[PDB]
Amino acid sequence: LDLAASFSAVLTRIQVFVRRLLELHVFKLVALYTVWVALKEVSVMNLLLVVLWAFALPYPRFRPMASCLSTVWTCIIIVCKML
Amino acid sequence: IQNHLQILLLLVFEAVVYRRQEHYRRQHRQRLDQDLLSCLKYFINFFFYKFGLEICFLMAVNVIGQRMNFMVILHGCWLVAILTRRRREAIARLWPNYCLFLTLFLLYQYLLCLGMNSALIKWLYLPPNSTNLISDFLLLLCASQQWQVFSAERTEEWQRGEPNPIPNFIHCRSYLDMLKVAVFRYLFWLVLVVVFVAGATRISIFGLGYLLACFYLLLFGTTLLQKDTRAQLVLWDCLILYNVTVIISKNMLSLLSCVFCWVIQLFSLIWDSICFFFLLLQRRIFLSHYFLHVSADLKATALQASRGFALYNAANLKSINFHRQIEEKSLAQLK
Repeated sequence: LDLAASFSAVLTRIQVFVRRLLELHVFKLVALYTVWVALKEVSVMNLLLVVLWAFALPYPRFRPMASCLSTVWTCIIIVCKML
Repeated sequence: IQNHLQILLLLVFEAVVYRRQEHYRRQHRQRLDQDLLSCLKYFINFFFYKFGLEICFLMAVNVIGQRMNFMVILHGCWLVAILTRRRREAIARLWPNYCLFLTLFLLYQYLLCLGMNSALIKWLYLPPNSTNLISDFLLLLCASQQWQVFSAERTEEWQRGEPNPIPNFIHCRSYLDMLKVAVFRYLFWLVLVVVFVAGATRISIFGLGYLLACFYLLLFGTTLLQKDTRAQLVLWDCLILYNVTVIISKNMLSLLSCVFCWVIQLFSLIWDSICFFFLLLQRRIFLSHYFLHVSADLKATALQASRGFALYNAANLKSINFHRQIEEKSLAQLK
Protein backbone atom coordinates (compact mmCIF):
# COMPACT_ATOMS: atom_id res chain seq x y z
CA LEU A 1 0.00 0.00 0.00
CA ASP A 2 1.35 3.40 1.03
CA LEU A 3 4.39 1.70 2.59
CA ALA A 4 6.10 1.30 -0.79
CA ALA A 5 5.46 4.95 -1.68
CA SER A 6 6.78 6.09 1.70
CA PHE A 7 9.90 3.96 1.23
CA SER A 8 10.46 5.40 -2.25
CA ALA A 9 10.06 8.96 -0.96
CA VAL A 10 12.47 8.25 1.91
CA LEU A 11 15.00 6.80 -0.54
CA THR A 12 14.71 9.85 -2.80
CA ARG A 13 15.17 12.20 0.15
CA ILE A 14 18.16 10.18 1.35
CA GLN A 15 19.72 10.33 -2.12
CA VAL A 16 19.21 14.11 -2.32
CA PHE A 17 20.65 14.62 1.16
CA VAL A 18 23.63 12.37 0.40
CA ARG A 19 24.36 14.27 -2.82
CA ARG A 20 24.16 17.64 -1.05
CA LEU A 21 26.34 16.47 1.84
CA LEU A 22 28.92 15.05 -0.56
CA GLU A 23 29.02 18.25 -2.62
CA LEU A 24 29.43 20.23 0.61
CA HIS A 25 31.98 18.12 2.49
CA VAL A 26 34.00 15.91 0.11
CA PHE A 27 36.26 18.76 -1.05
CA LYS A 28 37.77 18.79 2.44
CA LEU A 29 37.09 15.17 3.44
CA VAL A 30 39.23 13.86 0.57
CA ALA A 31 42.53 14.79 2.22
CA LEU A 32 41.64 13.05 5.50
CA TYR A 33 42.63 9.57 4.31
CA THR A 34 45.82 10.92 2.72
CA VAL A 35 46.76 12.65 5.98
CA TRP A 36 46.04 9.46 7.93
CA VAL A 37 48.27 7.48 5.57
CA ALA A 38 51.05 10.09 5.76
CA LEU A 39 50.97 10.02 9.56
CA LYS A 40 50.82 6.21 9.49
CA GLU A 41 54.21 5.96 7.73
CA VAL A 42 56.27 9.12 7.20
CA SER A 43 58.08 8.86 3.88
CA VAL A 44 59.45 11.20 1.22
CA MET A 45 56.86 10.02 -1.30
CA ASN A 46 53.93 10.83 0.99
CA LEU A 47 55.44 14.16 2.09
CA LEU A 48 54.66 15.90 -1.21
CA LEU A 49 51.12 14.49 -1.24
CA VAL A 50 50.54 15.74 2.30
CA VAL A 51 52.01 19.17 1.52
CA LEU A 52 49.84 19.57 -1.58
CA TRP A 53 46.64 19.09 0.41
CA ALA A 54 48.02 21.23 3.24
CA PHE A 55 48.60 24.19 0.92
CA ALA A 56 45.34 23.52 -0.94
CA LEU A 57 43.23 23.71 2.22
CA PRO A 58 44.41 27.28 3.03
CA TYR A 59 44.08 28.61 -0.52
CA PRO A 60 40.98 27.27 -2.31
CA ARG A 61 42.35 28.67 -5.58
CA PHE A 62 44.86 25.82 -5.79
CA ARG A 63 42.30 23.32 -4.47
CA PRO A 64 41.12 22.25 -7.96
CA MET A 65 44.77 22.00 -8.99
CA ALA A 66 45.43 19.76 -5.99
CA SER A 67 42.42 17.62 -6.90
CA CYS A 68 43.81 17.25 -10.42
CA LEU A 69 47.33 16.47 -9.15
CA SER A 70 46.07 13.89 -6.63
CA THR A 71 46.12 11.24 -9.37
CA VAL A 72 49.63 12.27 -10.47
CA TRP A 73 50.90 12.04 -6.88
CA THR A 74 49.18 8.67 -6.38
CA CYS A 75 51.31 7.18 -9.18
CA ILE A 76 54.07 6.53 -6.64
CA ILE A 77 51.92 3.78 -5.08
CA ILE A 78 52.60 1.41 -7.98
CA VAL A 79 56.34 2.08 -7.82
CA CYS A 80 56.36 1.49 -4.05
CA LYS A 81 54.45 -1.78 -4.48
CA MET A 82 56.87 -2.92 -7.20
CA LEU A 83 59.88 -2.07 -5.02
CA ILE B 1 50.87 -2.06 -0.25
CA GLN B 2 47.17 -2.11 0.63
CA ASN B 3 47.34 1.29 2.36
CA HIS B 4 48.68 3.20 -0.64
CA LEU B 5 46.26 1.38 -2.95
CA GLN B 6 43.32 2.34 -0.73
CA ILE B 7 44.61 5.92 -0.63
CA LEU B 8 44.72 6.06 -4.44
CA LEU B 9 41.25 4.50 -4.62
CA LEU B 10 39.89 7.15 -2.25
CA LEU B 11 41.59 9.88 -4.28
CA VAL B 12 39.91 8.57 -7.43
CA PHE B 13 36.56 8.27 -5.64
CA GLU B 14 36.91 11.93 -4.64
CA ALA B 15 36.58 12.98 -8.28
CA VAL B 16 34.13 10.15 -8.98
CA VAL B 17 31.71 11.58 -6.41
CA TYR B 18 32.09 15.05 -7.92
CA ARG B 19 31.32 13.72 -11.41
CA ARG B 20 28.32 11.76 -10.09
CA GLN B 21 27.00 14.86 -8.31
CA GLU B 22 27.45 16.95 -11.46
CA HIS B 23 25.55 14.34 -13.48
CA TYR B 24 22.77 14.14 -10.88
CA ARG B 25 22.49 17.93 -11.02
CA ARG B 26 22.37 17.99 -14.83
CA GLN B 27 20.30 14.81 -15.18
CA HIS B 28 17.48 13.44 -12.99
CA ARG B 29 16.99 32.11 9.77
CA GLN B 30 13.40 33.33 9.54
CA ARG B 31 11.86 29.86 9.94
CA LEU B 32 14.33 29.17 12.77
CA ASP B 33 11.96 30.08 15.60
CA GLN B 34 8.95 28.06 14.39
CA ASP B 35 10.08 24.58 15.44
CA LEU B 36 13.04 22.67 16.82
CA LEU B 37 13.61 20.81 13.55
CA SER B 38 13.92 24.11 11.67
CA CYS B 39 16.56 25.36 14.12
CA LEU B 40 18.39 22.04 13.75
CA LYS B 41 18.35 22.51 9.98
CA TYR B 42 19.73 26.02 10.51
CA PHE B 43 22.59 24.60 12.57
CA ILE B 44 23.24 21.98 9.89
CA ASN B 45 23.37 24.73 7.27
CA PHE B 46 25.53 27.29 9.11
CA PHE B 47 27.26 25.58 12.02
CA PHE B 48 30.68 26.78 10.90
CA TYR B 49 29.53 30.28 9.92
CA LYS B 50 28.51 30.94 13.52
CA PHE B 51 30.88 28.79 15.58
CA GLY B 52 34.10 28.65 13.55
CA LEU B 53 36.24 30.72 15.90
CA GLU B 54 35.15 28.72 18.95
CA ILE B 55 35.64 25.40 17.17
CA CYS B 56 39.12 26.37 16.00
CA PHE B 57 39.99 27.49 19.54
CA LEU B 58 38.83 24.17 20.97
CA MET B 59 40.78 22.18 18.36
CA ALA B 60 43.82 24.24 19.33
CA VAL B 61 43.29 23.34 22.99
CA ASN B 62 42.87 19.74 21.84
CA VAL B 63 46.31 19.72 20.23
CA ILE B 64 47.82 21.48 23.26
CA GLY B 65 46.49 18.71 25.48
CA GLN B 66 47.40 15.89 23.11
CA ARG B 67 51.04 16.80 22.48
CA MET B 68 52.42 18.55 25.58
CA ASN B 69 55.79 19.05 23.89
CA PHE B 70 58.02 22.02 23.06
CA MET B 71 56.83 22.55 19.48
CA VAL B 72 53.17 23.07 20.41
CA ILE B 73 54.26 25.88 22.71
CA LEU B 74 54.21 28.10 19.62
CA HIS B 75 50.63 26.92 19.08
CA GLY B 76 49.82 28.03 22.61
CA CYS B 77 51.58 31.38 22.36
CA TRP B 78 49.82 32.26 19.11
CA LEU B 79 46.54 31.04 20.62
CA VAL B 80 46.93 33.49 23.51
CA ALA B 81 47.92 36.24 21.07
CA ILE B 82 44.67 35.55 19.22
CA LEU B 83 42.67 35.63 22.46
CA THR B 84 44.02 38.96 23.70
CA ARG B 85 42.43 40.47 20.59
CA ARG B 86 39.17 38.64 21.18
CA ARG B 87 37.00 40.98 19.10
CA ARG B 88 36.39 39.51 15.66
CA GLU B 89 37.43 42.66 13.78
CA ALA B 90 41.07 42.18 14.81
CA ILE B 91 40.83 38.49 13.96
CA ALA B 92 39.64 39.67 10.54
CA ARG B 93 43.15 40.92 9.78
CA LEU B 94 45.04 38.38 11.90
CA TRP B 95 43.48 35.23 10.41
CA PRO B 96 45.24 35.27 6.99
CA ASN B 97 48.51 35.79 8.85
CA TYR B 98 47.43 32.99 11.21
CA CYS B 99 46.95 30.59 8.29
CA LEU B 100 50.25 31.62 6.70
CA PHE B 101 52.10 31.02 9.97
CA LEU B 102 50.32 27.70 10.50
CA THR B 103 51.33 26.37 7.09
CA LEU B 104 54.86 27.79 7.41
CA PHE B 105 55.47 26.10 10.77
CA LEU B 106 53.72 22.87 9.76
CA LEU B 107 56.03 22.59 6.74
CA TYR B 108 59.10 22.74 9.00
CA GLN B 109 57.43 20.39 11.49
CA TYR B 110 56.76 17.75 8.83
CA LEU B 111 60.23 18.19 7.32
CA LEU B 112 61.91 17.67 10.69
CA CYS B 113 60.32 14.23 11.10
CA LEU B 114 62.17 12.44 8.29
CA GLY B 115 65.44 14.37 8.43
CA MET B 116 70.69 15.56 24.07
CA ASN B 117 69.31 12.98 26.51
CA SER B 118 66.68 10.55 25.25
CA ALA B 119 63.85 11.95 27.38
CA LEU B 120 64.51 15.57 26.40
CA ILE B 121 65.07 14.74 22.73
CA LYS B 122 61.77 12.85 22.77
CA TRP B 123 60.07 15.81 24.46
CA LEU B 124 61.50 18.04 21.74
CA TYR B 125 61.76 17.14 18.03
CA LEU B 126 65.45 16.77 17.18
CA PRO B 127 67.68 13.98 15.80
CA PRO B 128 61.09 12.00 16.75
CA ASN B 129 57.51 10.74 16.89
CA SER B 130 55.03 11.95 14.27
CA THR B 131 51.77 10.07 14.93
CA ASN B 132 50.43 13.07 16.86
CA LEU B 133 50.39 15.21 13.70
CA ILE B 134 46.80 14.16 12.95
CA SER B 135 45.44 16.69 15.45
CA ASP B 136 47.58 19.50 14.03
CA PHE B 137 46.43 18.59 10.51
CA LEU B 138 42.82 18.71 11.70
CA LEU B 139 43.53 22.12 13.24
CA LEU B 140 44.87 23.36 9.91
CA LEU B 141 41.79 21.99 8.14
CA CYS B 142 39.41 23.71 10.56
CA ALA B 143 41.32 27.01 10.45
CA SER B 144 41.40 26.92 6.65
CA GLN B 145 37.65 26.31 6.46
CA GLN B 146 37.12 29.14 8.95
CA TRP B 147 39.26 31.39 6.75
CA GLN B 148 37.25 30.40 3.67
CA VAL B 149 33.88 31.00 5.32
CA PHE B 150 35.04 34.25 6.92
CA SER B 151 36.29 35.55 3.58
CA ALA B 152 33.04 34.51 1.89
CA GLU B 153 31.00 35.82 4.87
CA ARG B 154 27.99 34.19 3.16
CA THR B 155 27.03 37.83 2.79
CA GLU B 156 23.51 37.10 1.54
CA GLU B 157 22.35 35.65 4.88
CA TRP B 158 24.26 36.63 8.06
CA GLN B 159 21.80 34.31 9.78
CA ARG B 160 18.55 48.94 20.89
CA GLY B 161 14.94 49.64 19.96
CA GLU B 162 13.50 46.19 19.27
CA PRO B 163 15.79 43.97 17.13
CA ASN B 164 15.16 40.70 18.97
CA PRO B 165 12.42 38.92 16.95
CA ILE B 166 10.77 36.63 19.51
CA PRO B 167 12.76 37.36 22.69
CA ASN B 168 10.00 36.21 25.03
CA PHE B 169 11.43 32.85 26.05
CA ILE B 170 10.42 33.60 29.63
CA HIS B 171 6.78 32.68 29.08
CA CYS B 172 7.62 29.45 27.20
CA ARG B 173 4.73 29.06 24.77
CA SER B 174 6.60 26.45 22.71
CA TYR B 175 9.02 23.58 23.21
CA LEU B 176 11.68 25.59 21.42
CA ASP B 177 11.11 28.37 23.95
CA MET B 178 11.62 25.86 26.77
CA LEU B 179 14.95 24.76 25.31
CA LYS B 180 16.02 28.34 24.58
CA VAL B 181 15.39 29.42 28.17
CA ALA B 182 17.09 26.27 29.49
CA VAL B 183 20.14 27.26 27.44
CA PHE B 184 20.07 31.04 27.94
CA ARG B 185 19.24 31.27 31.62
CA TYR B 186 19.99 27.99 33.40
CA LEU B 187 23.39 27.38 31.79
CA PHE B 188 25.58 29.99 33.47
CA TRP B 189 24.48 28.11 36.60
CA LEU B 190 26.03 25.06 34.96
CA VAL B 191 29.23 26.77 33.80
CA LEU B 192 29.77 27.44 37.50
CA VAL B 193 29.42 23.74 38.38
CA VAL B 194 31.72 22.77 35.51
CA VAL B 195 34.35 25.20 36.79
CA PHE B 196 34.01 23.76 40.29
CA VAL B 197 34.38 20.16 39.12
CA ALA B 198 37.32 21.03 36.86
CA GLY B 199 39.06 22.54 39.86
CA ALA B 200 38.19 19.75 42.25
CA THR B 201 39.00 16.70 40.11
CA ARG B 202 42.51 17.65 38.93
CA ILE B 203 44.15 18.16 42.32
CA SER B 204 47.02 20.28 40.96
CA ILE B 205 47.49 23.81 42.23
CA PHE B 206 45.46 25.45 39.52
CA GLY B 207 42.24 23.75 40.54
CA LEU B 208 42.40 25.81 43.69
CA GLY B 209 42.20 28.77 41.33
CA TYR B 210 39.03 27.27 39.89
CA LEU B 211 37.60 26.80 43.37
CA LEU B 212 38.25 30.47 44.08
CA ALA B 213 36.65 31.44 40.75
CA CYS B 214 33.56 29.32 41.39
CA PHE B 215 33.19 30.60 44.95
CA TYR B 216 33.48 34.17 43.69
CA LEU B 217 31.06 33.97 40.78
CA LEU B 218 28.55 31.94 42.77
CA LEU B 219 28.35 34.82 45.28
CA PHE B 220 28.10 37.42 42.51
CA GLY B 221 26.70 35.69 39.42
CA THR B 222 23.14 36.72 40.22
CA THR B 223 24.34 40.32 40.19
CA LEU B 224 26.82 39.72 37.36
CA LEU B 225 23.93 38.94 35.02
CA GLN B 226 22.33 42.26 35.99
CA LYS B 227 25.32 44.12 34.55
CA ASP B 228 25.38 45.31 30.96
CA THR B 229 27.40 43.45 28.36
CA ARG B 230 30.55 45.53 28.95
CA ALA B 231 31.51 44.39 32.45
CA GLN B 232 30.16 40.90 31.74
CA LEU B 233 32.44 40.38 28.75
CA VAL B 234 35.39 41.98 30.57
CA LEU B 235 35.18 39.63 33.55
CA TRP B 236 34.39 36.64 31.35
CA ASP B 237 37.45 37.41 29.22
CA CYS B 238 39.42 37.51 32.47
CA LEU B 239 38.20 34.04 33.44
CA ILE B 240 38.84 32.63 29.96
CA LEU B 241 42.35 34.08 30.02
CA TYR B 242 43.01 32.50 33.41
CA ASN B 243 41.82 29.14 32.10
CA VAL B 244 44.02 29.34 29.02
CA THR B 245 46.91 30.37 31.26
CA VAL B 246 46.30 27.19 33.25
CA ILE B 247 46.31 24.97 30.17
CA ILE B 248 49.42 26.59 28.67
CA SER B 249 51.22 26.39 32.02
CA LYS B 250 50.34 22.70 32.24
CA ASN B 251 51.84 22.28 28.78
CA MET B 252 55.00 24.05 29.99
CA LEU B 253 55.27 21.97 33.18
CA SER B 254 54.93 18.82 31.07
CA LEU B 255 58.67 19.43 30.54
CA LEU B 256 59.09 18.38 34.16
CA SER B 257 57.97 14.93 33.03
CA CYS B 258 61.29 14.43 31.19
CA VAL B 259 63.68 15.75 33.84
CA PHE B 260 62.05 13.52 36.40
CA CYS B 261 59.28 15.57 45.39
CA TRP B 262 57.05 18.06 47.17
CA VAL B 263 57.03 20.27 44.07
CA ILE B 264 55.85 17.45 41.80
CA GLN B 265 53.21 16.51 44.36
CA LEU B 266 52.06 20.12 44.60
CA PHE B 267 51.78 20.67 40.83
CA SER B 268 50.54 17.11 40.10
CA LEU B 269 52.88 15.98 37.35
CA ILE B 270 40.40 17.05 29.83
CA TRP B 271 38.53 18.67 32.73
CA ASP B 272 40.48 21.90 32.23
CA SER B 273 39.21 22.02 28.62
CA ILE B 274 35.50 21.25 29.02
CA CYS B 275 35.49 24.37 31.19
CA PHE B 276 37.01 26.20 28.22
CA PHE B 277 34.23 24.89 25.99
CA PHE B 278 31.51 26.07 28.36
CA LEU B 279 33.21 29.44 28.89
CA LEU B 280 33.36 30.13 25.16
CA LEU B 281 29.75 29.00 24.72
CA GLN B 282 28.56 31.31 27.50
CA ARG B 283 30.63 34.21 26.17
CA ARG B 284 28.94 33.71 22.82
CA ILE B 285 25.56 33.67 24.58
CA PHE B 286 26.20 36.95 26.42
CA LEU B 287 26.76 39.24 23.45
CA SER B 288 23.88 37.60 21.57
CA HIS B 289 20.55 39.37 21.15
CA TYR B 290 18.57 36.45 22.58
CA PHE B 291 20.09 37.18 26.00
CA LEU B 292 18.88 40.79 26.25
CA HIS B 293 15.34 39.68 27.06
CA VAL B 294 16.44 37.42 29.91
CA SER B 295 18.66 40.19 31.26
CA ALA B 296 15.59 42.45 31.19
CA ASP B 297 13.69 39.73 33.05
CA LEU B 298 16.38 39.67 35.74
CA LYS B 299 16.22 43.46 36.04
CA ALA B 300 12.45 43.20 36.42
CA THR B 301 12.83 40.59 39.16
CA ALA B 302 15.38 42.78 40.96
CA LEU B 303 12.95 45.71 40.95
CA GLN B 304 10.01 43.45 41.86
CA ALA B 305 11.79 41.97 44.89
CA SER B 306 10.19 44.47 47.28
CA ARG B 307 6.58 43.49 46.53
CA GLY B 308 7.10 39.86 47.52
CA PHE B 309 8.01 40.90 51.05
CA ALA B 310 4.73 42.74 51.56
CA LEU B 311 2.87 39.81 50.00
CA TYR B 312 4.53 37.39 52.42
CA ASN B 313 3.73 39.64 55.38
CA ALA B 314 0.11 39.67 54.24
CA ALA B 315 0.10 35.87 54.12
CA ASN B 316 1.62 35.64 57.61
CA LEU B 317 -0.91 38.08 59.06
CA LYS B 318 -3.74 36.14 57.43
CA SER B 319 -2.51 32.90 59.00
CA ILE B 320 -2.02 34.55 62.40
CA ASN B 321 -5.52 36.03 62.29
CA PHE B 322 -6.94 32.64 61.31
CA HIS B 323 -5.22 30.88 64.20
CA ARG B 324 -6.28 33.58 66.66
CA GLN B 325 -9.85 33.07 65.46
CA ILE B 326 -9.72 29.29 65.88
CA GLU B 327 -8.13 29.61 69.33
CA GLU B 328 -10.85 32.05 70.36
CA LYS B 329 -13.52 29.63 69.17
CA SER B 330 -11.97 26.73 71.08
CA LEU B 331 -11.60 28.73 74.28
CA ALA B 332 -15.21 29.91 74.02
CA GLN B 333 -16.18 26.25 73.65
CA LEU B 334 -14.29 25.32 76.81
CA LYS B 335 -15.77 28.23 78.76
